[PDB]
Amino acid sequence: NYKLTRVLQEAVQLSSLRHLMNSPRNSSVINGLDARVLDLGHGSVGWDVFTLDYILYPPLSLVLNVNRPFGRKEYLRIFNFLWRFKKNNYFYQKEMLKSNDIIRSFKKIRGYNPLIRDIINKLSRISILRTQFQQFNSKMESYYLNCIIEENFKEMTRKLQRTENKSQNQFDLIRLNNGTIELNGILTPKAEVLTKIEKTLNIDELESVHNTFLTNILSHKLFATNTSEISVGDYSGQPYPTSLVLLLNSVYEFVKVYCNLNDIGYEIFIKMNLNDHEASNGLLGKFNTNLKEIVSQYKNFKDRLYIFRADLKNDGDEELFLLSKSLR
Amino acid sequence: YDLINVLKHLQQIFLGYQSGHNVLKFLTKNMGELTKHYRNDNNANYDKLLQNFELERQSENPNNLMRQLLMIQFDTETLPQVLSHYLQIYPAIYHLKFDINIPYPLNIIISRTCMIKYQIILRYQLVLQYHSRLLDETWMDLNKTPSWKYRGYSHTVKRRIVRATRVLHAKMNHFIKTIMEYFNQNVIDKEVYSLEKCYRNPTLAVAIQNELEGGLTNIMTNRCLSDLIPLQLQIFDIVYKFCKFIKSMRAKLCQLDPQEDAALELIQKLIEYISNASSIFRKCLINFTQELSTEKFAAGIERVLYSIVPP
Amino acid sequence: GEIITLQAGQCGNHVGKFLWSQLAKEHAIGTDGLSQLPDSSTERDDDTKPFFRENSRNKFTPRAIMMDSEPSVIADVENTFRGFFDPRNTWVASDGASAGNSWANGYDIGTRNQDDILNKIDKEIDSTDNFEGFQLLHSVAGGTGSGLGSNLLEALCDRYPKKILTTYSVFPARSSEVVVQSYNTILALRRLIEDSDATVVFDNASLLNISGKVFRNPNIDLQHTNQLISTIISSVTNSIRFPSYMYSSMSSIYSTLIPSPELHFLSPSFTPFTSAHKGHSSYDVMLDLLDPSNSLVSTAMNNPTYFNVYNTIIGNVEPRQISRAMTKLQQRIKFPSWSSSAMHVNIGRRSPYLPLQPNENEVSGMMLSNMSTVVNVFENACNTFDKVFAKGAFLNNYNVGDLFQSMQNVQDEFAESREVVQSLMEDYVAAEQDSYLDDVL
Amino acid sequence: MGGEIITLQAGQCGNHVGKFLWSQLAKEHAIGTDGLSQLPDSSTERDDDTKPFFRENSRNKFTPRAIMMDSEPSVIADVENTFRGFFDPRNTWVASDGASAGNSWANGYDIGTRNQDDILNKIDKEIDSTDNFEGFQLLHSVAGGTGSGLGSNLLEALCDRYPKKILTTYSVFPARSSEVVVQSYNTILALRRLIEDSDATVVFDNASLLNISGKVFRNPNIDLQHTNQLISTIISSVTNSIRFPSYMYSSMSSIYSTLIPSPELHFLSPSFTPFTSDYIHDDIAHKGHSSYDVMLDLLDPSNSLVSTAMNNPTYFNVYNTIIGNVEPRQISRAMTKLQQRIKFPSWSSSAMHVNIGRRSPYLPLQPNENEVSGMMLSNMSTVVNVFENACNTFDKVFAKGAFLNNYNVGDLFQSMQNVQDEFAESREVVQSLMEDYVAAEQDSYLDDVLVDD
Ligand SMILES: Nc1nc2c(ncn2[C@@H]2O[C@H](COP(=O)(O)OP(=O)(O)OP(=O)(O)O)[C@@H](O)[C@H]2O)c(=O)[nH]1
Ligand SMILES: Nc1nc2c(ncn2[C@@H]2O[C@H](COP(=O)(O)OP(=O)(O)OP(=O)(O)O)[C@@H](O)[C@H]2O)c(=O)[nH]1
Repeated sequence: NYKLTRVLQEAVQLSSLRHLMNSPRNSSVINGLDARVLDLGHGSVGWDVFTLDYILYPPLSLVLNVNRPFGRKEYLRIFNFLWRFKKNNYFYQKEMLKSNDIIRSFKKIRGYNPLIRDIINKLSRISILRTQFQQFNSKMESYYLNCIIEENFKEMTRKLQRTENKSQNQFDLIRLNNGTIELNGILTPKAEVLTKIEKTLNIDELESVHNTFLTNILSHKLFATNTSEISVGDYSGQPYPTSLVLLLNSVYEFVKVYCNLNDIGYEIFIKMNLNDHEASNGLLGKFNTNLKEIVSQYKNFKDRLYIFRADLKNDGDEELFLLSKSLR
Repeated sequence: YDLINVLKHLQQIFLGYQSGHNVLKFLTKNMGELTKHYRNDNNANYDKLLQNFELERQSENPNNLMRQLLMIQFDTETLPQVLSHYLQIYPAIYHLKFDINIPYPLNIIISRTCMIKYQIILRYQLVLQYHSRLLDETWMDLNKTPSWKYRGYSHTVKRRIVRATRVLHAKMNHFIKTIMEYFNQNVIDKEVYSLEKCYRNPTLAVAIQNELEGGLTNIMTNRCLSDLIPLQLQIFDIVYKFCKFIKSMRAKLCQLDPQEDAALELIQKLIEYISNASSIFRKCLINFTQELSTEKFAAGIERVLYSIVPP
Repeated sequence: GEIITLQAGQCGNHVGKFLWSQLAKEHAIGTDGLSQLPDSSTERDDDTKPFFRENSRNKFTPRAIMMDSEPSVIADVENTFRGFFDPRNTWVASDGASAGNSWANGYDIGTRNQDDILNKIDKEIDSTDNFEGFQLLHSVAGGTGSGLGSNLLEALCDRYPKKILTTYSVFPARSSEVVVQSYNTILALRRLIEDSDATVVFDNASLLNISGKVFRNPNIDLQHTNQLISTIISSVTNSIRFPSYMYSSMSSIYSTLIPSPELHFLSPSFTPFTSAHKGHSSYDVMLDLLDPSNSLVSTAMNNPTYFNVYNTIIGNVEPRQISRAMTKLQQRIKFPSWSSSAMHVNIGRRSPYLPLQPNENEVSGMMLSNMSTVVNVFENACNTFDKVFAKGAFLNNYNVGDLFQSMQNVQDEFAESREVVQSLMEDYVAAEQDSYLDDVL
Repeated sequence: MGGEIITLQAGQCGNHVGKFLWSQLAKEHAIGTDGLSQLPDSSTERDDDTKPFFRENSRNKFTPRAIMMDSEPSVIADVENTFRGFFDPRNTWVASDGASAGNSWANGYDIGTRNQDDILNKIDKEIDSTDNFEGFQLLHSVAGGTGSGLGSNLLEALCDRYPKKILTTYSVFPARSSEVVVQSYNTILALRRLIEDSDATVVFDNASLLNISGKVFRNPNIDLQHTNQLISTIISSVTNSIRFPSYMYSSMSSIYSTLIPSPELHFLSPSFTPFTSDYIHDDIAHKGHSSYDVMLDLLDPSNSLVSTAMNNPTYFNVYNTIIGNVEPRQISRAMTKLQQRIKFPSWSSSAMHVNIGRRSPYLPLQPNENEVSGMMLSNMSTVVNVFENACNTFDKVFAKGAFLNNYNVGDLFQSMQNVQDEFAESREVVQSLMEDYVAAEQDSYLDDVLVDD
């Protein structure tokens, strides 16, 4: 964990956080960050074990909700979800850069290379398929990011900065599950009293604001994982986050077989550097088998994505309709 | 509380007073949804219509609390069914309604009886406006589709089939629109004007509510509406027959364009069908004419009489 | 629901200027397009959406595209309305000033630059979703105007078969240029029989006479007649620009006024109005609406055969005088025995954001009639055309493009226009007979 | 994944657009023409990041990480005198070789080959002044022969000198050429290396530049400097995703991931709304447009900076970055409308991508009509049309071999036969590139991996 905090300080120096590190008003906040390592058992990788927590102290701990040992670990599960997403995205980026560099090397030292044409075609198409996979991944990731950041900004503008530029909506309504809309409490007059500072929140009010914010985060349908209140996708029998985790596992297997294919291609490249098309026939056969495997994985994932689109369209939510249309 | 703005809002909502645009837009946006919810059962999902309604309410200005608190609901009974429930009359369409949860202290003046009256009047106006919208859509399909305006092949059909149904649609328009203008001017307009002129320097809020309920009663106790309801229940079925006939003829027009005598036999079937339909409409019109001539109370009545007098 | 205005020719540009000024004064928009209403109250009962596009600046740009072969009149209209119209909604064909008063040159200009106008109208329609139809402002007498109108009518009928298209066309007065002007008219009239879904007729001679009657100076300027047409167009659109309960669509008005697509030519009337006391009751208003000296077209008929009549009375009116005038009019107006004796009245609300017109509290009324008087002016025009055609072959000298390559096709097109207007007037005069609907009775 | 990028100014156009881009960046980051940040160095909190493009020696000074390379010392001296202390004099390369002996690509390639040691030393020294580096942004100015040759030389050096760095390029093509043969030959020779080594290339056809400068500016006469201002503003808007990093795209490699479907298709088509930081930018508040209208204009051919030639064009990677106060519902509506109005290849279900940027806290805030702008980049095959006519020129002049006595000097081959063979090879390369682009316009392209496995 000393190399860990060293890398943390270095990344802070590279990022704009160094500015906050320079300002003493922000050094206290930047020092309150304390990464944590969760005991997930022996044999796992750093991409699955490393967590990023923040340690708060009074008088701050009495307002902001942290991943307390007796809490619900909202930030913990959210960071784990975003961490798996970022891990998939980084793996896609690594495969992309490896493929791009190796194809650039081919183009540099191909000369004529007549027998490579078909292989180059296959590699281009497979990189396009990987690009489509990464596009779907980053698409779901960006949709999640958009919804999350929308929640954040609406919270700031309506909960953290409510007393500044209020909504002016003096009407407090309550929606019932049977479509009934009832006015909450007594109706106040339009500020007219016979006549002839800031409505700010205290400790517990701000803490309840934070907790309701976390709840609105976790109460999202796509975040409603393994709950009886969520509806499962039609013709699938599985909840939407369940099918999402299944698709994440599928695309991770796709990334791994793509890494294997890239290793095979690098070995074939080294062989071409060694001799001029006199060997690597077994490597060509293994390349063909990996191509067939990748095609099968792509077909299965496309069927799963079509089922997911059908579920989003038939769920009733217009936002799911829009997401399935955009994926379509 | 500015009671004048609230009463203006409720007149716009439940009475359509100076708000025909909003309700017309809502009807045009979801004609298909209404017909698919009225032809199906209660088990059919209407959540799409509810989502459209809440979206329209969100696009509504937040100051209009009467429209911001507007809530939609589906009933298990039809409008003539609840009319038979509340009034001694004899009647799966028009199961929709809208309601408002009047808060304190506004609930002590805006009671639930006036709310039920508003719901009844709103469902009635919705029926009327949907029928007028169906007539407008029929006229649009007739005057815009090229097959309807197209003629040829020694027609014998345009003058007999097209001209006849056009005259029939004209008759239905001269009936529905006439009675709508009559009810909205001699009843709706006069009651709106009285409601406007009464709150000028008021004395008792209970007196205001009593005047409001008395106007609602005069709207309900109108002999024209009571005489129309049973005849309306048949005129609307005649309108449904007319529009399904229009759809069938529109589907047949593209096929009749040029060789087979079976097509002529189908044309004979259609001409006897529409002649029988016109005769049935004429008989229902004569029945309603007898019913209104037996009524006693007459300007708009004389106008409707002139409309129903055969040329 | 949204409607787009089409100003063809200098006449169209003038009447569009006048109408948009009138509507900006009514809806409190002014000559700068900015909302003349305060931002404290958003409650409104009018509808500026179908005629004005409101941007983030809350400026109302008129939903109108100006098409003409004369850039000077359009530039002048822009100068008098600096900051009101959109420069992108301006179309002058980039061909310079006008040249040739024949329908051939105008239609050829329309065919050559049809792509730009199509792109403009597609961009205007894509700005919104709920569109209903277009409004065409042109004079049948003007050659370039009539050619552009016929070209755009063809484009909108073979491009938008679902959008009802209505037009405003003013027939020229008894003058000298008709010998060629009528030509354009009948050609346009040809398309008016084929693609025009609706048309409001006007006769320039009767318009000039009625203006000289209402105006003190008999030297009637064309801008005064343009003001009259702007007033009548704002009046017929009052039910659309100010809908309350009954009429909220021009489709309904053409339903209650146009019984069949073959008969879509209506004659207007409007009385009383200024362009300061009240002396015309609603009963008097309607009996004047019946009077020929209040119609915007030369009647030239003793007892015209009214088919379907519909009127809108503007002002605060009691239904008693309404019913009295309705009974008197039914006693006065004759209907065919095969058609209905339908008479409908719309109570048009006054705009509280409009400056008070002279003769305040004076109730007014507009009426649209379908009778055999429109066919009388049509017969006058067709007779003038037939005389000047069968008597002199001079039209073979002023043609452009496909019409200039051969004049025999021009003669054939003119003969076909004569034939179709003859069939139209025959259908009209047959509708006057009870035996018109004899095929069902 | 974010690294520093160094700007490469090659040719007179390259140096002019570099000057304009650095002035625009100084305007955005309040650095001015003196190299000293116009903001006091006491405010440490900065939402932007000048480090990827500005080296900070003193706290108030930010030296632009760029090298000035040209054969004409007059323009370099002019830019240095206008930007007193802004640029680094040690990063200004002229080689003292005098004026260019013609507009031949061979001349520039030779002057880059002979002085390759000095420029490589300067590049290595600049790399030593940084730690986290990602790649370069090269300005070709392929309209000039010496500039195109110098750009090709730098590309041929940096492809094998730094294979682990992503090399993006910016080629500016002219509308009309006084001697189309020479400029066509220079552009073909540069495009050969672009296909071989360049990782990303943005084309800039001067026809649309002249058209836009005549449309939005009041003056009918078009000056080259405010025309280069357009390209500089474009480059600043595209680099905004790193200078003002958003929450979706934070690295040039990530930006090119969604823009480069394959190393073969590495030529993009740009588009931008009416700018706001240009000279005559007062006629922008009268537009009264929304974000949906901004997207429409980005998809409109009138706002494309290259020759559109839109005859049912096939798109491959449509992306956009929107700067300003952007609304998500307008974005969703615009995406819905564009997916109904954009031709996509049926073999790929990938649609267009939308990105939203942030406005600088020190840039002049515009009225609510043009307060939000946007840039669009679409992978289209129509770019080869810009070369097609050029190849046509080749195809109609290479039968004789005019101007051959000018491409024989400087390069490694003085004979006519070797130069002819090299030109034929470059023509074959660009022909194969056009064939790849026209094959990508078909579904059989992706079906090639389906027919065999
Ligand atoms: N009432 C009225 N009619 C006009 C006005 N301007 C033109 N007109 C009509 O237009 C006819 C004359 O033709 P022009 O307006 O010159 O149309 P044109 O022949 O195509 O010539 P250009 O409009 O210049 O292209 C007259 O008979 C009028 O009926 C006007 O301002 N008021
Ligand atoms: N639009 C535009 N194009 C330019 C500009 N400067 C140069 N060019 C292009 O460059 C071509 C002329 O070549 P130069 O850029 O001067 O290159 P060169 O001839 O080798 O001269 P040096 O670069 O000074 O060595 C012209 O055809 C232009 O298309 C400019 O400022 N604006």
